[PDB]
Amino acid sequence: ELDQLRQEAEQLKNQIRDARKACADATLSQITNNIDPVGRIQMRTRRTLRGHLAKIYAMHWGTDSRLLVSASQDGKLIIWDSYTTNKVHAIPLRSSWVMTCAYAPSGNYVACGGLDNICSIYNLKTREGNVRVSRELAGHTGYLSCCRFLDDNQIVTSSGDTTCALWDIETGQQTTTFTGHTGDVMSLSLAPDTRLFVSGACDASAKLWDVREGMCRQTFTGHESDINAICFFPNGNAFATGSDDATCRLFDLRADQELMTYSHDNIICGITSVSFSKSGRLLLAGYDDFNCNVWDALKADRAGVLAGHDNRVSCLGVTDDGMAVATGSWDSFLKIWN
Amino acid sequence: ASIAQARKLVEQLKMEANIDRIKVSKAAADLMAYCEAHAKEDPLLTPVPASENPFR
Amino acid sequence: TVSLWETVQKWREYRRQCQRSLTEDPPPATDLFCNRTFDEYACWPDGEPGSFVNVSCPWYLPWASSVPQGHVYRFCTAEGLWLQKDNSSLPWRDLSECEESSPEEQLLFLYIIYTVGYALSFSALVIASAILLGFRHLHCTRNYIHLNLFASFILRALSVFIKDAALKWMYSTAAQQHQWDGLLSYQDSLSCRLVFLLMQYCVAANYYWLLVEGVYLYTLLAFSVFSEQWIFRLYVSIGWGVPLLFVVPWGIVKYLYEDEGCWTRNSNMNYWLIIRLPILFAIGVNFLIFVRVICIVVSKLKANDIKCRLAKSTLTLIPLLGTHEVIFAFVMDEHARGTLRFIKLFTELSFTSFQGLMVAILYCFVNNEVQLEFRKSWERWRLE
Amino acid sequence: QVQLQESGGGLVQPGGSLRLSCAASGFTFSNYKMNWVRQAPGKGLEWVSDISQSGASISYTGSVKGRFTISRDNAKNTLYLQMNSLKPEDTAVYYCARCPAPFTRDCFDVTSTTYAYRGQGTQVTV
Amino acid sequence: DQRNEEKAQREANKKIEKQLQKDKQVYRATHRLLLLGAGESGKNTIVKQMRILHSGIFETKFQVDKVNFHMFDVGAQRDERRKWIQCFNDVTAIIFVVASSSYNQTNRLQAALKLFDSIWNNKWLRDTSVILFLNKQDLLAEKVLAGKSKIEDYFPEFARYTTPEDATPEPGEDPRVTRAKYFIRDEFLRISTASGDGRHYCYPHFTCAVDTENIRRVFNDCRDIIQRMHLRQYEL
Amino acid sequence: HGDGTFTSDLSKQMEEEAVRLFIEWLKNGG
Repeated sequence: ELDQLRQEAEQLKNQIRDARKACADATLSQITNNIDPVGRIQMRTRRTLRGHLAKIYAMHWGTDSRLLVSASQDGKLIIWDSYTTNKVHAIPLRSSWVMTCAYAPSGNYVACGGLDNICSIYNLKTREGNVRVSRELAGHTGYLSCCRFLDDNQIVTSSGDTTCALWDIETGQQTTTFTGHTGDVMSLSLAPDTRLFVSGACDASAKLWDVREGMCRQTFTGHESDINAICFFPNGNAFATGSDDATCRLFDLRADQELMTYSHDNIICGITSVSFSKSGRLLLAGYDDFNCNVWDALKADRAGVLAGHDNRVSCLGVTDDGMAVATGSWDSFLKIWN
Repeated sequence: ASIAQARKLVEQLKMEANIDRIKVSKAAADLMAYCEAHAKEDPLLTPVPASENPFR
Repeated sequence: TVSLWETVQKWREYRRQCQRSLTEDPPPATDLFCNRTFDEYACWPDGEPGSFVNVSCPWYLPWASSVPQGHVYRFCTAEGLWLQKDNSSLPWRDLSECEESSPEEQLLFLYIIYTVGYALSFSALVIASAILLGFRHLHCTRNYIHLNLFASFILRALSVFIKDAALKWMYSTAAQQHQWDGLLSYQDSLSCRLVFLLMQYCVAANYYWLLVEGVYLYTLLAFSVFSEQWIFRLYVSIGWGVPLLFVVPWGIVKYLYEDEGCWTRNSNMNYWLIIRLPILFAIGVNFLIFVRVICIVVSKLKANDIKCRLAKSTLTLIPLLGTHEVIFAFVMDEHARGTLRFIKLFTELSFTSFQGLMVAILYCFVNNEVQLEFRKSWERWRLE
Repeated sequence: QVQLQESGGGLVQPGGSLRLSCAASGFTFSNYKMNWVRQAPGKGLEWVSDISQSGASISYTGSVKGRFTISRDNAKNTLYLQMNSLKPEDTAVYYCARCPAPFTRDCFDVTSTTYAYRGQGTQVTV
Repeated sequence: DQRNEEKAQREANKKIEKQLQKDKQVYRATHRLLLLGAGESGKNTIVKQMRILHSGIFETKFQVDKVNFHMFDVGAQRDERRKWIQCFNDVTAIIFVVASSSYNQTNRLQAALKLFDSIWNNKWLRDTSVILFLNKQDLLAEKVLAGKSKIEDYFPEFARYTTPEDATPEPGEDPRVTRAKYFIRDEFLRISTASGDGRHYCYPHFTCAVDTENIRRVFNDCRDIIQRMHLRQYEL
Repeated sequence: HGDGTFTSDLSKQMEEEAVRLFIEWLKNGG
């Protein structure tokens, strides 16, 4: 009976909440109250990367912390040298509606996708020297919201068809499908060991997936509206989510519950993008009100603000070496901050 | 079909039920300890002098 | 009309024959006679003692022709000397027959008005130009056209301040004393002529940037889509370069045929048409653009209190195109006389002087985009 | 966790009233615009009524005008639908749906087939 | 040395700027359109007629008076639109196609009105104009002339509604057909005249799926959209 | 334009004043 199954899930639901409540000794704020505040974090715009015609949804830093790729609705992928502000590549896209971009860790490939429901793979290191499409990964029935390379042959994609997919780029096939979300999957984040990844969806929940087993280990609730952004904490044992409910939250994997909420009464707009600093002490979040807020990840205090962009801050990225932050925006500009 | 998603949903909750959860204070300590162990190598946390700052 | 240079030439001519008369003329052969002299005004032949001495009005006078039957008289007696003025050394003389023969205040009223107007327009526009340049988010083709228009207004005001000073340096106590002596003055100088050549270019350039403002706004609404780069090149070229096509020929014609008075007095009105007609063309075309834009505005308002919005729109659009000129523009200089001339000059000078101030207010200071920038800059600094 | 629980449904003869209650939890109830939607047998989801954050602005589908009234109590986090003079074609499963984002005038997707912020409806048969 | 590298990098950067400037001229010369409609709106027939006169998303390109139009039609996306609708915040217009005969899914027209309300009042679409196609006009006329429609059953306000004086009936149109037409338009204009605030505009049109005037209707609304934007920038 | 017409009228007015002053000077024996 459907009602019997519906009740059984509800009963187990209560047990998981009781199990989570049993492990709640003290709040992270109680543990952290003796820590010194980080103080006022004052960051300035060191660079403004100009050249995109339309708004930017996505940027991704290279593992060299110097090159970075950005995607604009004008149908362009632009690879920047952030040190010199010189453009290295300008890749025209077949579909102008691009929603995500990824840079491979090796630096040999970039990926992008959007409303065409395709992850396009680009070879940056062709013999002829011209960037060509390596693969088109088809099989998602909804738009791609996020993609992240594992290596030159594997990439993980999240889609508006409520699924995540792991692709073998050479064959162009889905080796694994990750199902269990009921809303659009908006963002994904690989663990530092790339054995697991987390996704945040429009069902206001975040799920932890095992890549090789292709199954959901854990589901995280606490947000009220759609989750737009997600990022692992540097040690890989926690992650942070930004939502349309105008809050950021930190979830601990092993505690299996929400750990802290980042919000203020003056903030009534959703978060579009989140990222940790190199040590994870700072949580940076892009907002709909054109600003980025720097949070003390341990104390839930706004340490600072990035206030340069004239339109929606859509995307965020902190370099691997922790030197700089990039903000992409709907005003078609990339800014670099220290 | 509505029953079919229900049984699949219950089975998923079975896996999430049978997990080991550490204590939140223990979890809070690990994140606290991690940030302290990496505070000095965080360029945004500690403003570096304008000699090894590539954007300066 | 007669000039100071032409007058001193005739007087110095007059002195030359008179000094010949004081030597070439035979002696009167009669003793105890009033001796022939020459004051700086009239040449005095010697006369028999006891009666009047008759000499006509000096012919170097500009009004000498208007008094052909004029005669300066002088009286000497058997004393053998002229009778000096009472309690004075200089001899007596009667000159009522050859006597010399408000536009000033109205033109002073006018000079005060536009000098104040141009100064306030100059001050507001340099502030407004900084605002548009300061905020990078305000950088667009529309504000680039506006900035060039601000420069044309600023250059026009500056050329007026320099022009007014040049007229003073040309009619100073030293300048007069130098042209009296026949010595070279500021008026002979070539820097004098390029000052009033600078006025002609700067005024014409401002008119043609008002024309470019209308033409650019027309293209946006005519729905005519173009290469925005080539468009801009043609627009800067017209705003700054097209006036050179008729201002340089005016200076060439002035230098060859009417090189007098530092190119200030419009003696031949055909030569003054070289600058006026191209300006009238810019004024007339920009007035047609004005009509066509208001016709577009009324159609939009009819679709979605028409009058108050149409009024705000018409009043704010007038300074951007300078359509207050069309009222008296077709009333030519040759025919504006009396109170008609004053009213024509007053509107043209007063409205145009404050037009730069108007434009600086309506297109930079009340501008919603400009106001948004200072609000968020205040908000950004408030977050520090 | 966002949860909406509907109650008060039943079997009623035509012309008889029912009062539906929606118990809300897991979000700030006062920040959201609430909705009522139905799904008749063999048909799609149909929007019935909505109420703003404070309860001031109210809308109905034309078929229930002057017949159904929507009410919210922010203090108790409850949504109400008092249905009067029911008709046989009012027979449906009634869902309490929440608008997806807070503080928004627009309300997207509440009638979608797999909308998340919707309860498991209560059956109403007339 | 390094100078050879950095000069090479600036040499590569100028080829991109040269190409990006060319791409900018084409991008500003094209008007992008989002075609939104329910499946039974007649929107697919509309796309087909324009195709003869001249996938997660379908694109068609038509040219009217040497003006480029790029129309995008959603395919293979879920009915959840609250995320992917934000991609079209900067199109020239959203072409919203409505089946006007669909009041008798119980009430497709009420669903179309709710969708239009969400589009009109979304914060990211505040500046986006909507061209409204009231499509099934031929079917609306045939239905209301038969007497089986009963619009009052789905919209009780239709009992007291009167045809506006400014209505321009087509030749031979029954007043009942004219009255039913304008009531549904006034349903959409009640939403549009609230919160429009002179930033975005609604252009309703009584269309049919096979109208050849539709591309001209879109062209004339786009030029009106562009002209209103320019006049706003000049504070006129 | 008005600037050119104003300047022309002012220069003729000043020129005649300088001409009159030169004659008014002569009668003073300059």
